[PDB]
Amino acid sequence: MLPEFPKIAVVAGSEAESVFRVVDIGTGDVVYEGRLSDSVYDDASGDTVRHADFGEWKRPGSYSVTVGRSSSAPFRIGNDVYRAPLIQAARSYTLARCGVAIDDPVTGLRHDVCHAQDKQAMLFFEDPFHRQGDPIDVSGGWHDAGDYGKYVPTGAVAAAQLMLAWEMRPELWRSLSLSLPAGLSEPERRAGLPDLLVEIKYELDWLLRMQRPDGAVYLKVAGGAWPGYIRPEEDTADRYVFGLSTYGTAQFAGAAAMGARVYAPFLPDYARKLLDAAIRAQRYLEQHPDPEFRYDEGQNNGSGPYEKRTDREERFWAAAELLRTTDDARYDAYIREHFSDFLEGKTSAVFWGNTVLLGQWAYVNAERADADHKASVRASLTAYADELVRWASANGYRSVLRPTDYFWGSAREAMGRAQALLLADAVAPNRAYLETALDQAHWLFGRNAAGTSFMTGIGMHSPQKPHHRLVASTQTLIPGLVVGGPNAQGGDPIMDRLLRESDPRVFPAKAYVDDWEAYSVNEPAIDYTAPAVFVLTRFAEDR
Ligand SMILES: [Zn+2]
Repeated sequence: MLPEFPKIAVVAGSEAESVFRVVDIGTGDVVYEGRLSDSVYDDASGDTVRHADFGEWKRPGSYSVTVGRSSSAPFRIGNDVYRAPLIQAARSYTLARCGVAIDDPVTGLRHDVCHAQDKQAMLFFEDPFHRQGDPIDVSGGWHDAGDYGKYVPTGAVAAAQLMLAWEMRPELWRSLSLSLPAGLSEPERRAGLPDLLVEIKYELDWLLRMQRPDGAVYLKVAGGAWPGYIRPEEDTADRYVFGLSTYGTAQFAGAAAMGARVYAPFLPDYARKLLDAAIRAQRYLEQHPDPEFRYDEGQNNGSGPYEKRTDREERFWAAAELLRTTDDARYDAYIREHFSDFLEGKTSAVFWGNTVLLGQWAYVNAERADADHKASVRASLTAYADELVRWASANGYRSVLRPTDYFWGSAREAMGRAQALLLADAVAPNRAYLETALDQAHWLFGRNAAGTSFMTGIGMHSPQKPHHRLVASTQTLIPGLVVGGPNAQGGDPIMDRLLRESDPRVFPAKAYVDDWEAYSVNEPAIDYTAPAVFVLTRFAEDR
């Protein structure tokens, strides 16, 4: 943890104790003694929780908290503590690349070129531009999660979140090396593009390939069956382009419009290419105002559904990001005509099924947005942030999750909520927003009822058997990956059995197991890691 921020140790049990000691491990000296807070029952975990507050101790070092007979694992106080996990999480995207060979000396991850057949992936249906079965080059991009499919909604939202991390602290990222393996992104590296932007461009390049001539965007690339726990270069079965959706077309437009702004200082032609693509997508959407989600039978036989049959929050993001990037006030008129509700409220954490906050963030940073409506959107952000602070401040684990929030992707949700707190802090600075955001990083790294980090490679306990075909087939730790997190609703055979057989029933915050097949809680995905990168950006030391 950081010298200038709050410092609590959360203790489950230990009801009979009254005091704690913070001990410097190098000297054995007690640097701080205090009284424990009162024990309070935590609904989501079933734990009775108290905490040791030593925030006023600011000296860097390695320490342990003693309570009664027990002493915590060593932990650090230091300004530099979040730089390493930020770097690991960001470079994990490089290690997820598809269509290239990877030989990474940092982790030892090695694989041959994978999914070369994506250069001729077959369209699963007939459309005005391709006969069914016709090949399209949709190579490149990132493998989505523990599988090797590539999906526009999560690709666009993850890329956007990473670009917002760039925009939060460009000077941090200009001097941050991701130790890109040999052979990767050679033209971009020769041009001196910052490593984070090199990596994001690999995904944007792929997203561009998913757009068809009329501006609409296909849904995903995958096979007709799920591969086993095999290296990606062994997944030789035919690959297809599946689906067509307006919500994904709009997310593509948002990501491309954001990329146009982000890349313009570096690559004027590429930035223009992104902006023109974003506008073709927006024009498709304006001419096709009703939502579409195409479903052909079999398209989910080897890949996830990522189904949304409405699209308002994503159309709003597309228009608002275009407003921000282009300064064309016609987008403000369009937004005020169709999306006035999102200018007055409805803030919610970013995820692939709801990008309202990406749109609100774009709007409040748009020079040509109406000033009174920008004020309204700032108030929507602060109302949501204030709610998160209220929840976390009264929660024994300082968590922004409620008992009913332990659904698939809860760890993403915790970090998406932290992201929202940081965006609120940007428009209306408030130390409570910063501190509560940082509390979700403490939670993510293991200060939680499950007793484990949900980011690989970090924490006394962390996921060692993530549902991840590359990790499993190569037996190589890839640090920095965020797994779904505790999920009391089930969805895989391991969790389904645990939840149905347990008596007493499992408490939602503990509905997690570290097993290869527990994909409803233990699978990492690009859109889980992305908000973690964003949040850690704020707290990482520059140099
Ligand atoms: Zn691949």
